[PDB]
Amino acid sequence: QYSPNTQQGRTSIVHLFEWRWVDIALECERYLAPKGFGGVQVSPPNENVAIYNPFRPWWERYQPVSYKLCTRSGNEDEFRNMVTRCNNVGVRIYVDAVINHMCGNAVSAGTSSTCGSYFNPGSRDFPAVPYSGWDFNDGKCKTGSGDIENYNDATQVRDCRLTGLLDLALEKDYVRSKIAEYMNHLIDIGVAGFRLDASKHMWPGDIKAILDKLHNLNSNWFPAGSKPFIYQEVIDLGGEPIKSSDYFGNGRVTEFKYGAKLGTVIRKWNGEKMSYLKNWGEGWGFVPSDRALVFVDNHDNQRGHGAGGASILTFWDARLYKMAVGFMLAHPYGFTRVMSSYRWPRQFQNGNDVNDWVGPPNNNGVIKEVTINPDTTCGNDWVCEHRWRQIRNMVIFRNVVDGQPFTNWYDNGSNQVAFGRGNRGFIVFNNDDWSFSLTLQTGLPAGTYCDVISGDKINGNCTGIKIYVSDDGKAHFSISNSAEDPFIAIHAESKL
Ligand SMILES: O=C(/C=C/c1ccc(O)c(O)c1)N[C@@H](Cc1ccc(O)cc1)C(=O)NCCCOc1c(-c2ccc(O)c(O)c2)oc2cc(O)cc(O)c2c1=O
Ligand SMILES: *[C@@H]1O[C@H](CO)[C@@H](O)[C@H](O)[C@H]1NC(C)=O
Ligand SMILES: [Ca+2]
Ligand SMILES: [Cl-]
Repeated sequence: QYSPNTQQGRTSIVHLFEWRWVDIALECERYLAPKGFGGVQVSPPNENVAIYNPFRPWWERYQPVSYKLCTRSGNEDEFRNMVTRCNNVGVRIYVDAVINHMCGNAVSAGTSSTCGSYFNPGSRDFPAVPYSGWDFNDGKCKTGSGDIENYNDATQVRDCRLTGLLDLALEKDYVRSKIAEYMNHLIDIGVAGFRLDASKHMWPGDIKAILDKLHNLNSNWFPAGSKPFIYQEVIDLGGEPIKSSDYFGNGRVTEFKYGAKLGTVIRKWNGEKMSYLKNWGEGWGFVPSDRALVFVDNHDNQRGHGAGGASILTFWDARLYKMAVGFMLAHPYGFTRVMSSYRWPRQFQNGNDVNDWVGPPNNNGVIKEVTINPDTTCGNDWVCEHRWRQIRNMVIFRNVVDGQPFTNWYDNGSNQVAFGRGNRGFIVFNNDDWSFSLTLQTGLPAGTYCDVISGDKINGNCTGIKIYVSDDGKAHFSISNSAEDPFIAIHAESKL
């Protein structure tokens, strides 16, 4: 459950948040395969509540109505077509599995669902599964409200309703079996693994019992005996009894401390600075690298009041964001996920975004296609961070340097830092308010290297900055604090 099942030499996944299946299939073929991406995290592919007040928010997809593969992203045939096409070009699909709960307990009964299935939250009836009142934790939860009230009580966090979401009785074999039926449908279609949503709200042993029912990956594409990659969304910032280490026997865990601390460092909050990153990793209190799924932002916390609050860097902070993503992609800790977002009309009032609910770009609720512009950016309000040169080229950097040790660290005691990855790559950052002009030991063979942040190696030439490495491994780097991107990265495949 710990290995991503990507092709060898592909080292990241991208979250194509709220993309339609047909667009992901095209993206696999036209971009993700040639540019070296390992795979895609898809939005929940199972039927959810259609919420009209407010209008079709992104978070309606975290309120299941059934396990039918029928959503605003597409139907089952479209989902299978995407998985097949992506696997055929060596790009994997990871499903966001929403298995702790069904929908909010106060949602009105009827057929306001993405496939038109009937459901009745008040009577606990989800006949398209089917689930009934016997399948929820109403009787087990001990709180006065029936909801989670106190995170210092690890029992209620698991047995009670997360903000009113009907909480499935995951101890029951019937419920475990319905969830496994859904997940095995997906595995047998060709999915490579799963994000387990809301894992802090599930007992480690109930997750384990579900995972014990799962198939090995589809043997038309994967070697015999391949296990699905499992990454559990456990929000653990310290200071609560539940620790993400309780989940290590099941799979990897999301390390939310990663982006929270990287954001505070790059924003220079509370006296933090990039020179402190020399011991980045477990020395900062993080989970072991081989259990970490890391990221700068995710779909919830890029809206500013998730895990990390206001420290989280996002595409709205483009210059600092590219630097944070670049640091992450260069550094060996963890398995990396890149976010790919849509734009929305962010409107802060008293420090909070009143439009944080807005769903993906749409015409009357129908998600818009992803259009590709001639400069390789996207239209229709899709941000496509994964197509930004500075991010895509760092996804490639991470592939090129895979397995190489962290070495040749330099810092100026402030915010000018650099490090290498064995003899295969080197990266230099200037986050101080002055210039960074210095000769550094790079660990690389002598030659001329293209900076892949300011440009590309194309037709045996560099389109941006060129770096000259001497016989001693040293090279001169100059980065003004006014540069478009105040970091430079070079690697073995950017050498002329
Ligand atoms: O803001 C949201 C949704 C956020 C959200 C959705 C999926 C996630 O994986 C996630 O991490 C956050 N939802 C809105 C509106 C809402 C939706 C449903 C509901 O029952 C109540 C309200 C909201 O304001 N939610 C309250 C704050 C966010 O509280 C939620 C968390 C959450 C946040 C921080 C934590 O430390 C934690 O343990 C859980 O996880 C969810 C998981 C879900 O599967 C579905 C949810 O509705 C939620 C969810 O509401
Ligand atoms: C590189 O650029 C130079 C100058 O534009 C050009 O003469 C040369 O043909 C290009 N390609 C190679 C492989 O040198
Ligand atoms: Ca639960
Ligand atoms: Cl996540």
